[PDB]
Formats: sequence, structure tokens, C-alpha cells
Amino acid sequence: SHMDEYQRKIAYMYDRPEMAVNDAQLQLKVSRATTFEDAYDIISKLSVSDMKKKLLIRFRNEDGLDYGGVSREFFYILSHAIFNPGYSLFEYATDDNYGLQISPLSSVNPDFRSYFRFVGRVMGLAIYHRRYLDVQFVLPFYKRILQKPLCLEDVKDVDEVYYESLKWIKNNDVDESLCLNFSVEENRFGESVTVDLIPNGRNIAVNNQNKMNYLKALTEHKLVTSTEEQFNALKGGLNELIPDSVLQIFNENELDTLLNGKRDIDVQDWKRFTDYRSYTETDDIVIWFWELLSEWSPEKKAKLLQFATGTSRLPLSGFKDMHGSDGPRKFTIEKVGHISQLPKAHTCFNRLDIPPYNSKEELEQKLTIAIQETAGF
Amino acid sequence: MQIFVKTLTGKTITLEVESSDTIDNVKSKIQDKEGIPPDQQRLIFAGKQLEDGRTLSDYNIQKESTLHLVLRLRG
Amino acid sequence: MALKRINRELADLGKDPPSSSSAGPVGDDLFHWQATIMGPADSPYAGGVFFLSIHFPTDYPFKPPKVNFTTRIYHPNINSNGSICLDILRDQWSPALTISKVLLSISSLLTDPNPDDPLVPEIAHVYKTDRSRYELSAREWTRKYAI
Repeated sequence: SHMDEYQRKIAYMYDRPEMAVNDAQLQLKVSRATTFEDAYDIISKLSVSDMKKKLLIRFRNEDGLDYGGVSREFFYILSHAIFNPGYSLFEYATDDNYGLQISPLSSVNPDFRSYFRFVGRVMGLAIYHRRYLDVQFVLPFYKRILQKPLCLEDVKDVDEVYYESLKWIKNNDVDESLCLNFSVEENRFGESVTVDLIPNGRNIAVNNQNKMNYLKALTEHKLVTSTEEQFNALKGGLNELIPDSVLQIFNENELDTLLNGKRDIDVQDWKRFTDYRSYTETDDIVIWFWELLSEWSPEKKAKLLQFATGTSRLPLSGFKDMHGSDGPRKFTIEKVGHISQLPKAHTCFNRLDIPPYNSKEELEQKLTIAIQETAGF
Repeated sequence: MQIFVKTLTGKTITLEVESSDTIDNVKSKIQDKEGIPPDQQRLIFAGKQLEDGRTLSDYNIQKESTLHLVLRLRG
Repeated sequence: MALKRINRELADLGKDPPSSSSAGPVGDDLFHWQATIMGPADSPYAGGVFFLSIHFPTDYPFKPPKVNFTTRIYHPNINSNGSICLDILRDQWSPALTISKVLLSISSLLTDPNPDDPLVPEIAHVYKTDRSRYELSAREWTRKYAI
């Protein structure tokens, strides 16, 4: 089984003599309001020997027991702070597909290397002390961490439309009508700058004999070359604690599980941040739907989320900041259709149309059959 | 016989059917293989869209015929 | 690639215009165009003029432009905000498509609404059940707003 192999790998990793914690306890006091600032002030000055000791975290003016829960809450807050796109370090791959990745604009800062080394230290500390973040990167990021080659198919996990266009170029012939050439126009704070994939590439149109090299260069530039220095600093910070000989026994999915734990979708947040059309919060269909979601496994909840909203990934702040094809659009439930028809979905509007059924069992059966063909997680 | 269907994603699928087989049978086989509902499948061959209630032989489909398949979903 | 293509499209539009739908940059910003669409004759929107705002992403032509209506239109595929739920801009987009093909597709959509993408379920249901009432409402809205 996959789970048994992952557990064996985890036990072997934590059994290594080079990843054993010390016995002395390192105190770490951070104010709840200024978590990011104090965390950056303390962590970015600790030594490698100090970071390998037991991590004891006490929030200021918050005295309590079960320090494990306190440390977990601290890691949750820090992960939601450092990886927040508003801090101009990471960014979503696309507005309607929330996948974190290193932001190319982050180079605007005078010294981004210190911040990215701090991020690497945070990730290494989370993995080292068996603590979980709550972010969800893209697969190419994990492949880069493990030093795996990146190809065209990897763009599928980043952006669907971009990958479809690249595949169209690969399959169909490219004529002279398209004004495609070896250059990329990137807009950084209004001004647009042209970057040449190859020397003197802005004056070399793509023929039918160059489109393969063009696709290779585009994939490399989009996935790797645009974030060289920042990712190098991040990986240096990460490997400052975890040796590269340890990370290279997992793959792009086991590493994700190790970093973020088992992925689950909260139901209380989902219920609190949804809206209804032609429905009321006290209607029988709504309460039956919420009960069914409450007593469901994470895989099927993810399948339903992908069926309704079009993707199984959520924003960094839950369902509150949920985006559609055009703009913000919270999860919507509407009464539409005949009783016999299956529930329908409108992905570009984050809308779910549920006919007014009569019994909860019928609703469960129809919803499961409707979401059968969707694959989640 | 054997026919080839190319989807909008560039995926090529080989279907083991017969010229006398109906369009409904081919659509049912496609649904079994990939889960695409027969109504949402649009098949184009020789500039003609395949319609339910007819057969492949009615569309002059022959050995190793190349068809274009488009599935409608999403929103 | 994101600027030469836009310049080529603008030049082509300036050479052989469709004589019905027009497009052009607003001020001096090639990544923000305004377009004008005439109401099709064989549709209830006849005699109306509609305005569209087109935003070209920096990944053009690999990513489709974002088109938004400005004049309110009573249609089973255009909501009150103005977003157009068109297949050619989300699923069947390819780099070979230009900005004139999008305008032609929208003008064709204004003739035959697609009931398989019911962006507005109420209007879609009215269209599928009572064609005459839907056409009357569309003509009333066109007379009120499009002119």
C-alpha cells in the first residue's frame, strides 16, 4: 500500500543519526499580533546547532498548557503569514487556480535573499520538528526541491490554458501569421520589459523547425530561469538543516504530505462563507446537504469541491477570498432544474444547482452519482 | 475493424468496432472507455457530424478511419 | 510576442474592417481595447449598439483576452456584471485565434443564445419555455439601454 511505504520512509528518515533532536530546550517567544516580524527577527539569527534543539514556543501574554498545540498554532500562523501573496513573496499561479509559487516580482526588494533564506529555514524547521504548515504549492516547486528534471507536462499543474496552448503549438503547425518569436514581454510595475530566451531572440520568428526549441525554452524560463536566485537562496536555507541526501528518498507527493500533512477541507468555514439563490438557510435541502458534507470522507469532499468550483485547491484564507473566472465569487447554491435531473455545476461562477429533492437519501445518491466522474486530490 | 478518434486534447484512441455498428453503439463504447456521455460527444468524419440512429457504414467509415471527437463539459 | 501580435491584429483590423464591429485601443495602451458590436438583424437586439472592454493578458496569445460587456443586455448567457460565458475564451482557445474571431463569435452568440451554458438560469428557463416572452423582454431591454 502507498500509506505503508510512506510510513516506512518517514520512520527511516526520522531514524537517521543526522536528524535527531537534542535534549536542551530552546525558548521562542513571539507576540501573536506581530508573529511575522518577531519570527523573522529570531529565526534569521539562530545557529544550525540551536535550531536542532527542542522547540518550546510561548506566545506573549498567553500562558497555557499543551505546548504542542501552541507550537502548531504558531506554525499555522507563520505559514499563513510568510506565504501570503499580499506580502509580495509568493503568488498564486492563476487567480481561479490557487497554486503558490515564487513571485518573479519579489526581486524588486533590495535583498530578497535574506527573506527567502528565512522561508527555507522555516520550512526546514517545520519538517525537522514533525510540525505541519498549511500551504499548497504546485508540483513543479516540489520537483525543483528534489532536483528533478522539468518538462512540458509539468506546466499542466501550474496553468491549464497555458499548457493547452503550448500543446496546440507542439501538435499543429505554426505559420507566419502568428507573431511568435523567442522573447517574452513581462510587465513589472506598469513598464513592460522584453527578455530574450536565446541571444538575439527577439528577431527570430518560430518556424516549423524551431517550435520544439521554442517550447523547451519557454518551459524552462517559466518554471526555472525566472526564479533562479530566489529559489537558490530558499533551498540553501532549507538544506541548512535537512541534508539533500534525506529529501531525495521521497517524490513530489510524499514531500507534499510530509510538509502539509493529510489534506482536509473544513466544513464549518464552507458553510459560513456560502450564499444561496432562491434558497433559505433553513430549507430542508440545505440542511440535508450540510449534514451529508459533515459525515463525509475528505476524498469525496474534495471531489465535490472540484466538481462545483472547478478546482480542488482553496485560497490561503479559506472560502472567504474565493475567486471565479471574472472576480471574487463565493460558493453559491441555487435551486434549478427538475427533480429527476442530477445536480449540475457552473465552474466559472462557482455555482451548484441542486433540484428540490424530497428525501435526504435521494439527494445523497444523486449527488454522489453526479460527482462520480470527478477525480479529486 | 479498428478506427482512430482524436480528441481536442490531442489524445488518440483506438476503437474496435464494425462498419455495421450503430452510432449509438460506438457512443456507448466511448462512454464505457472514458465516461463521456453519448449526448456530449460530437464526432466529425469527412466533414459530416455523426448522428445517433445511424451506422458507421452510413458515413462511409472504412478501415483505420480518422475521426475528430469533441466532448462538451465544464462551464 | 505579446506586443508584435497585438500590433499585427490592430493593423489587420485597420485594413479590412468587418464594417459592423469595430475595435481600437483606448488612449495609448495596447493592453486595453474598446470594441463596438452592432445588433444582428435577425435577432431581437436589432438596431442596438453594444460596447465591450477587452483586456489582453501579458501571456497573449497563450492566454485568452478578458472581454466584458458595458451596456446591459437581457441574454441567457450574459449576467448583470457583463461577463460573457463563451466557450472560445475558456476551453477552445488556441493561439491561432485573433481578436476579430472573438468579436464574430460574440456577434453570432447574440443571434442564437446557447442554452447549455445557463449563466442566468431564470432567463435561460424563460427562453427554453416561452420564446415569445423572452424575445419581448430582450427587445424592451434593448430599446431601454442599447440605444
